[PDB]
Amino acid sequence: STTETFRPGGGDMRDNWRSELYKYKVVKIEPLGVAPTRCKRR
Amino acid sequence: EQMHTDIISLWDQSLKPCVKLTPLCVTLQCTNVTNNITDDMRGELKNCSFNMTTELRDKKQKVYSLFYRLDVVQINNKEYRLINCNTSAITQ
Amino acid sequence: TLFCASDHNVWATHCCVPTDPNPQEIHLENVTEEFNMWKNNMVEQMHTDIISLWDQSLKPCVKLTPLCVTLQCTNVTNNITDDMRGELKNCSFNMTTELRDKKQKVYSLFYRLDVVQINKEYRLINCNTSAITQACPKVSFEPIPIHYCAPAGFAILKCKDKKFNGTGPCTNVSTVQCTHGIKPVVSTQLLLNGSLAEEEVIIRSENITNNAKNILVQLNESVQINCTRPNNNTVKSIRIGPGQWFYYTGDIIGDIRQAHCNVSKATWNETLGKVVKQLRKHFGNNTIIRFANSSGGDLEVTTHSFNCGGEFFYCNTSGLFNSTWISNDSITLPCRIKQIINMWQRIGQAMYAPPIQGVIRCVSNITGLILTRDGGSTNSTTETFRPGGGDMRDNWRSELYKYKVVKIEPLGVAPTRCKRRV
Amino acid sequence: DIQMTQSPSSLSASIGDRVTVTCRASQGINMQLCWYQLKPGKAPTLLIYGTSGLQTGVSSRFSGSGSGTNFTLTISSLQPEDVATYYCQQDYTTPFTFGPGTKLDIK
Amino acid sequence: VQLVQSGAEVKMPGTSVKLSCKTSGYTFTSYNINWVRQAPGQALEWMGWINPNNGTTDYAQKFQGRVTMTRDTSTTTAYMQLNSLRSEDTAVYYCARARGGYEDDDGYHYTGYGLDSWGQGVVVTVSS
Amino acid sequence: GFLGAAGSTMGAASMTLTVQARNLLSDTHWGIKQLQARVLAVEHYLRDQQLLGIWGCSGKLICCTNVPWNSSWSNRNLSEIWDNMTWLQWDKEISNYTQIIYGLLEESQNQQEKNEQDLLELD
Amino acid sequence: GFLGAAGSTMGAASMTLTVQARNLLSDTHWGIKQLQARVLAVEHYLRDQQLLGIWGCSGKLICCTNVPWNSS
Amino acid sequence: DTHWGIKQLQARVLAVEHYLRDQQLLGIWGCSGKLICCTNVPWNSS
Ligand SMILES: *[C@@H]1O[C@H](CO)[C@@H](O[C@@H]2O[C@H](CO)[C@@H](O[C@@H]3O[C@H](CO[C@H]4O[C@H](CO)[C@@H](O)[C@H](O)[C@@H]4O)[C@@H](O)[C@H](O[C@H]4O[C@H](CO)[C@@H](O)[C@H](O)[C@@H]4O)[C@@H]3O)[C@H](O)[C@H]2NC(C)=O)[C@H](O)[C@H]1NC(C)=O
Ligand SMILES: *[C@@H]1O[C@H](CO)[C@@H](O[C@@H]2O[C@H](CO)[C@@H](O)[C@H](O)[C@H]2NC(C)=O)[C@H](O)[C@H]1NC(C)=O
Ligand SMILES: *[C@@H]1O[C@H](CO)[C@@H](O[C@@H]2O[C@H](CO)[C@@H](O)[C@H](O)[C@H]2NC(C)=O)[C@H](O)[C@H]1NC(C)=O
Ligand SMILES: *[C@@H]1O[C@H](CO)[C@@H](O[C@@H]2O[C@H](CO)[C@@H](O)[C@H](O)[C@H]2NC(C)=O)[C@H](O)[C@H]1NC(C)=O
Ligand SMILES: *[C@@H]1O[C@H](CO)[C@@H](O[C@@H]2O[C@H](CO)[C@@H](O)[C@H](O)[C@H]2NC(C)=O)[C@H](O)[C@H]1NC(C)=O
Ligand SMILES: *[C@@H]1O[C@H](CO)[C@@H](O[C@@H]2O[C@H](CO)[C@@H](O)[C@H](O)[C@H]2NC(C)=O)[C@H](O)[C@H]1NC(C)=O
Ligand SMILES: *[C@@H]1O[C@H](CO)[C@@H](O[C@@H]2O[C@H](CO)[C@@H](O)[C@H](O)[C@H]2NC(C)=O)[C@H](O)[C@H]1NC(C)=O
Ligand SMILES: *[C@@H]1O[C@H](CO)[C@@H](O)[C@H](O)[C@H]1NC(C)=O
Ligand SMILES: *[C@@H]1O[C@H](CO)[C@@H](O)[C@H](O)[C@H]1NC(C)=O
Ligand SMILES: *[C@@H]1O[C@H](CO)[C@@H](O)[C@H](O)[C@H]1NC(C)=O
Ligand SMILES: *[C@@H]1O[C@H](CO)[C@@H](O)[C@H](O)[C@H]1NC(C)=O
Ligand SMILES: *[C@@H]1O[C@H](CO)[C@@H](O)[C@H](O)[C@H]1NC(C)=O
Ligand SMILES: *[C@@H]1O[C@H](CO)[C@@H](O)[C@H](O)[C@H]1NC(C)=O
Ligand SMILES: *[C@@H]1O[C@H](CO)[C@@H](O)[C@H](O)[C@H]1NC(C)=O
Ligand SMILES: *[C@@H]1O[C@H](CO)[C@@H](O)[C@H](O)[C@H]1NC(C)=O
Ligand SMILES: *[C@@H]1O[C@H](CO)[C@@H](O)[C@H](O)[C@H]1NC(C)=O
Ligand SMILES: *[C@@H]1O[C@H](CO)[C@@H](O)[C@H](O)[C@H]1NC(C)=O
Ligand SMILES: *[C@@H]1O[C@H](CO)[C@@H](O)[C@H](O)[C@H]1NC(C)=O
Ligand SMILES: *[C@@H]1O[C@H](CO)[C@@H](O)[C@H](O)[C@H]1NC(C)=O
Ligand SMILES: *[C@@H]1O[C@H](CO)[C@@H](O)[C@H](O)[C@H]1NC(C)=O
Ligand SMILES: *[C@@H]1O[C@H](CO)[C@@H](O)[C@H](O)[C@H]1NC(C)=O
Ligand SMILES: *[C@@H]1O[C@H](CO)[C@@H](O)[C@H](O)[C@H]1NC(C)=O
Ligand SMILES: *[C@@H]1O[C@H](CO)[C@@H](O)[C@H](O)[C@H]1NC(C)=O
Ligand SMILES: *[C@@H]1O[C@H](CO)[C@@H](O)[C@H](O)[C@H]1NC(C)=O
Ligand SMILES: *[C@@H]1O[C@H](CO)[C@@H](O)[C@H](O)[C@H]1NC(C)=O
Ligand SMILES: *[C@@H]1O[C@H](CO)[C@@H](O)[C@H](O)[C@H]1NC(C)=O
Ligand SMILES: *[C@@H]1O[C@H](CO)[C@@H](O)[C@H](O)[C@H]1NC(C)=O
Ligand SMILES: *[C@@H]1O[C@H](CO)[C@@H](O)[C@H](O)[C@H]1NC(C)=O
Repeated sequence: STTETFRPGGGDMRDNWRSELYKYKVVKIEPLGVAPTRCKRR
Repeated sequence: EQMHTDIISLWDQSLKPCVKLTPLCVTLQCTNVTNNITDDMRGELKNCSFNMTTELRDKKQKVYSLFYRLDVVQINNKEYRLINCNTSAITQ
Repeated sequence: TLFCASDHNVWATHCCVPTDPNPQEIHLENVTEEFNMWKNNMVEQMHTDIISLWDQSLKPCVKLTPLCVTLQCTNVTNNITDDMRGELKNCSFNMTTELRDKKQKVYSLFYRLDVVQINKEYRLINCNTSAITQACPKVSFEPIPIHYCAPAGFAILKCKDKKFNGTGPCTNVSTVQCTHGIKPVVSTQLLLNGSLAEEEVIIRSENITNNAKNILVQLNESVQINCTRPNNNTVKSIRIGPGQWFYYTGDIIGDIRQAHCNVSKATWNETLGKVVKQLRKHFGNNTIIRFANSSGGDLEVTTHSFNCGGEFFYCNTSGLFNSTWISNDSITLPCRIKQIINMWQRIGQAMYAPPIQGVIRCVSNITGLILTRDGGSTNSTTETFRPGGGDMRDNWRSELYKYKVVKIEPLGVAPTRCKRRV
Repeated sequence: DIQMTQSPSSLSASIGDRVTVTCRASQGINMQLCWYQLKPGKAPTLLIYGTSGLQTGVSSRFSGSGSGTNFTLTISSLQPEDVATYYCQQDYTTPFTFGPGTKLDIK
Repeated sequence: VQLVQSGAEVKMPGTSVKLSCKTSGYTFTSYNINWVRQAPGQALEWMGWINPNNGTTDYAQKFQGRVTMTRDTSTTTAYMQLNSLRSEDTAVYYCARARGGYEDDDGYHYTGYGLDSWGQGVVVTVSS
Repeated sequence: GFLGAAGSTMGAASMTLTVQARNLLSDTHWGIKQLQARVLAVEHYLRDQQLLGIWGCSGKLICCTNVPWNSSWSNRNLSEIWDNMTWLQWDKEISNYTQIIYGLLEESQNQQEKNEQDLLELD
Repeated sequence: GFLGAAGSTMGAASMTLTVQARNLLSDTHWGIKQLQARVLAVEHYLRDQQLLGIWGCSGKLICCTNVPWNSS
Repeated sequence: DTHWGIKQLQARVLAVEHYLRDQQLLGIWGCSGKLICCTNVPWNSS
């Protein structure tokens, strides 16, 4: 009929947290890298 | 996941040094609280009495207390036990 | 400090670190190194860490303090063969329930080795010494291969010389990060499921002429030993307190027969003769080598102790160490079983081994022996070797004998023809 | 539910013979078919638990074996005391079921 | 071990009967008690079983509604009540002990050993 | 500020290396977790410093070496890489060759040390 | 590989010093023991680096200095 | 003794962190590996 039924749910507390932490991500900084240049060691 | 884990830990540590209620898991004698009860609350509260321990090991004291029915289960003035007695100790 | 690694089991839970597939080793050409298995501290660490696992594993399990009560017991005389007469006691007591004001009468069977008479009234044997903890039935102590691995800055050197006896120079050595897997089987007189010698029986000792030292004998062939607890035991349980269950043997089905272990007689005789030949190399090929049983002491020392299916057996080896060597059928060793165990030669800290449902059978490989010489003097140049008692450390020393731990020291100096440039 | 049946109804044998009876289970019962002996005027007793292994006090003359559904009880040497109706039961599942018994007469 | 039954009587169709089985020699709460009926002729049939430790019961479909069971752990005895009788219920009722299984934190484990320690049998007849 | 140059081109971002470098060092259960975290930060720092030392770079934020650039690692122009690309993009572009390049850097320094064992100028 | 040069002569062994350097930096009671082991690895590493610093050999695997060799 | 062990680890880790912090600054300032280092920053009379 295309009628959808929605009900209250939850009980898994992690889902409550997810509503505040959704905008944050943790990353690790990786300071080394290499690239080509015209410099040569002498 | 970390927020969840740390929260579980706080609750478990915070209750760590608190009074244990193992001595409270005794058979209770309970009747209904019928004094000035509206219809919506009939059967919700019970008036229980029991023999509780005291500061000396050889003494006992009679205690009267009120409980919500969700916390108290009938064995079979009727006798009752706390709902948890068959699962775990209950820390105050 | 070494850490362990491995490929509801205590060992797997603790040695959570994974191991490499196809681990490599580096042969060190032209390196001669000196090893000493008797001064090896890998043994000491392994011993200490094992004790810790047991104590941690039992830490959260049901305490059985409430069961240290007076028991009323009679002998089981119903369908008991002569071999088992007096071994089982049928006991009853007034036990608590989850509610503090109620008691229940509990009936159970116990082995006599766990129960002592008070002055019939009996008590559990541990009541005058210490509290006892029930081992959790869902926690397995079944040994699995464990690999000991060095931390960065350290290396483990392995001795590959084929005849290496644990002491002195070794010329075929290599560097590894982790040891081979060692299965931590705990036993007394005979060593089970270890590695085998490749060329011959190898006899290792710290001081071979010192009667205060043991002898560790590594076999190059295994001897199969088949152990059983033949009756159908039924496990029952009661609640002691909120959330705490106790297990006990309710009833044994069938005529009661003793637990026992079998070894092929011919195989046992052949692998004993092999040991004798190697002993002659140290004591003389014109002397007489005799074997005899243990000298006496606590059950845990005088018998062959092992964990079979989770049950604890104490078998009489006098049927094995009974021969004189001068220049088909199986041997049956009767066994006894007990549930209250003081493990690791400690006083107190007892554990209760829950009963096991059904009939128990296991098959193990004898890979080595611990023997002692019976003192003596020149006399009539007959010497007797008896199964030794031994420390549990001896069981780990026998596998770790080829490994050494060293520290790497990167700085050094030497003369050359260069000078600081400016 | 699991139906249980037996074949040799009204079997008869001489004293000293070897006597066997069979029992069949629907579905399969994990080798947990027990056997009982019922004499008129008496409570039934247990002979065999599982498909093999005797109840204490039961004579060694009794034995048994089977497959997942096909089971047999044997008396190695029939005695005058073995006249009873024998029953088989599935201790495998919850709605424990007994099959019809089979009476044994002396020839 | 000993199990003792009582309550043999004559009932009229439409009434109820409550039978009892007293037990001794074993931990009362450790073994499930089964009731088995022996109709005249016919065959033995299982009616149901009560777990004496927590009151869990399980009934044969034929008797659902009709049969209830209870336990007394102060006085170590078990009871069975058949709620509405008919002449078809004339039978010898037996009390029997399962000799295997145990409870745990994870629920009940049944090991499969058979029924032992049978009671004497109680005759109940239903006729006028 | 810290990571302010993350969206900048490699050329522009190479001028902020110092600010990034400065941000690398800055209840039993809880105490162990925190020690775990602090020790690891130190170990990672030291591993990067050791690699630079092995490659012959010490005390430098920008260090030149003798390893030729392979067109198979990345076939791009200097103007393309330095002016129209960021370091995040570059890191992804050549992540496949990180270990190859590192292996070569070590080999180059070892040859340099061998050449320095000569007292002869090697001209 | 690591320590493969252990049986080599000093001259030949010195050809592969990097391999020996790059391999130096790789339940409450268990956790504490492991932290102690990690800390010592770091402290020993740093001690050796400090000496190279003091002697003026920082950053080098092979360093020439002016201290003469004593025949004794 | 768990508490003693943690306090000692606290102290050792911290000593390492301070050491490295100062070494990093010498690196940043171009004075790595030296006890005495000349720079290009003029001294201010203020
Ligand atoms: C020396 O080395 C030998 C060989 O490794 C050891 O023998 C083994 O011992 C273990 C532990 O007792 C046995 O493990 C048990 O196996 C049962 C299944 O057996 C069947 O299936 C296997 C399939 O591999 C066949 O090989 C075997 O012949 C049978 O057909 C399991 O049912 C057991 O489970 C128990 O524990 C679980 C825990 O989760 C419970 O849930 C179960 O209910 C039950 O209690 C268990 O896993 C193993 O089978 C033995 N191997 C052999 C070949 O017999 C010796 O023990 C060792 N000696 C010493 C002294 O340690
Ligand atoms: C719970 O039960 C107690 C015991 O009967 C009640 O306390 C008594 O109350 C009467 C008045 O109705 C007094 O005269 C008695 O002296 C009290 N006895 C004691 C021992 O305190 C109590 O009021 C009941 N509580 C509720 C909510 O009904
Ligand atoms: C007990 O000893 C037997 C040999 O007598 C071991 O079984 C052999 O193991 C080797 C391993 O290289 C296999 O190549 C053989 O095929 C196995 N033989 C047989 C007949 O299977 C057995 O593994 C030993 N048991 C233990 C626990 O060590
Ligand atoms: C140990 O060996 C004995 C025999 O010495 C085995 O007992 C026999 O088992 C057979 C069945 O295989 C019976 O027919 C015999 O009557 C038994 N003999 C005796 C004296 O009882 C025993 O099973 C073996 N045990 C193990 C663990 O292998
Ligand atoms: C221990 O038990 C094993 C079986 O698990 C016995 O091995 C079998 O022995 C028979 C002869 O009696 C052979 O026909 C089988 O092929 C063997 N099976 C296997 C897998 O090897 C073994 O002999 C028993 N050992 C002892 C000492 O009694
Ligand atoms: C102990 O009980 C088990 C049943 O739990 C008996 O096992 C049966 O043994 C026969 C004989 O080999 C097998 O054919 C059956 O398959 C077994 N039952 C099962 C569940 O498969 C066992 O014989 C009993 N043992 C003793 C000595 O009492
Ligand atoms: C264990 O001891 C109890 C008694 O403490 C025994 O129980 C008795 O069993 C007989 C029949 O075997 C009954 O007639 C008695 O009435 C029972 N007494 C009680 C107090 O219940 C039990 O049989 C003994 N078990 C064994 C194997 O010896
Ligand atoms: C308490 O309320 C219940 C409601 O179902 C009633 O059946 C019970 O008899 C009452 N008890 C008392 C002591 O009033
Ligand atoms: C308290 O204990 C006495 C026995 O000393 C008993 O008679 C009484 O009923 C108990 N009262 C309660 C409320 O449990
Ligand atoms: C404890 O009692 C409650 C009563 O509502 C029951 O639902 C629960 O299953 C019981 N738990 C145990 C372990 O007996
Ligand atoms: C139980 O065994 C002991 C063994 O020392 C014996 O003295 C005692 O008389 C036996 N008791 C019975 C009832 O057989
Ligand atoms: C259990 O308690 C009763 C009194 O209720 C006493 O007569 C009996 O002897 C006690 N039994 C045991 C084994 O302690
Ligand atoms: C405990 O009792 C046994 C048996 O009488 C005795 O041998 C043992 O020495 C006693 N233990 C202690 C600590 O007294
Ligand atoms: C070392 O290994 C070689 C094979 O690679 C073997 O020929 C040699 O005999 C071994 N040396 C010793 C002392 O075993
Ligand atoms: C064997 O032990 C002796 C000491 O009893 C020792 O001198 C010798 O080096 C050891 N090794 C071998 C291979 O003999
Ligand atoms: C064990 O050593 C003896 C030495 O006499 C040899 O005859 C036998 O074949 C060896 N066994 C194995 C499995 O290598
Ligand atoms: C070996 O034991 C003898 C005792 O018979 C002792 O005199 C000798 O010193 C011991 N050997 C060593 C190396 O200690
Ligand atoms: C026996 O001992 C002598 C030394 O007295 C030794 O030379 C010989 O090899 C040994 N073995 C045999 C089989 O003679
Ligand atoms: C050793 O055997 C003798 C019989 O020759 C026996 O009297 C003694 O008790 C046995 N030793 C042990 C510890 O059982
Ligand atoms: C071992 O068996 C012998 C057989 O003569 C017996 O005398 C001895 O007491 C038994 N020892 C043990 C510890 O079972
Ligand atoms: C040792 O062997 C003799 C036969 O030479 C035998 O009489 C004696 O009983 C055996 N000892 C044991 C403990 O079996
Ligand atoms: C071992 O078997 C041989 C036969 O192959 C026999 O001559 C010898 O006497 C037996 N061993 C013992 C200790 O009797
Ligand atoms: C973003 O791109 C624009 C292009 O006009 C450039 O001017 C700006 O500096 C860039 N942002 C950063 C952080 O480099
Ligand atoms: C690197 O350059 C060589 C030619 O010097 C070429 O063979 C190789 O394929 C290039 N790239 C890689 C990833 O090997
Ligand atoms: C190599 O590059 C391909 C894309 O061309 C990618 O799918 C693969 O995962 C990369 N391998 C590694 C080790 O980065
Ligand atoms: C061991 O000595 C031989 C002598 O010819 C030499 O060729 C070989 O390289 C040496 N091994 C090592 C690791 O240097
Ligand atoms: C070092 O050389 C000096 C002479 O310059 C000499 O006196 C001294 O004994 C030598 N050795 C040592 C260890 O000082
Ligand atoms: C440094 O010198 C300049 C003049 O060249 C002066 O303006 C500035 O205030 C001085 N620095 C400080 C901290 O006063």
